[PDB]
Amino acid sequence: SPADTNVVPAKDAPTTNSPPSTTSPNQAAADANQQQAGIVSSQSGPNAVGDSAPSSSVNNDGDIITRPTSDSIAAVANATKPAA
Repeated sequence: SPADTNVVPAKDAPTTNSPPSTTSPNQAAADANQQQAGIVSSQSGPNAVGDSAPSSSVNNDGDIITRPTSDSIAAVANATKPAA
């Protein structure tokens, strides 16, 4: 069968289906990945209560961020511009 043996994880595979949530990003991205995989939450018992997945709203440091890092670093750099 074509395109069947060479299945690899796609682009940004931990942080593809991560929804933009600021409440609990690791708790919500694990649930959005749980239903995108097709697994019903009633079929899984305690395996779906406490779990975490990499979200796009969390940096490499443990800090929940709204917009990305390059335009959060740019917020500090655009505010720190004295008149030349």
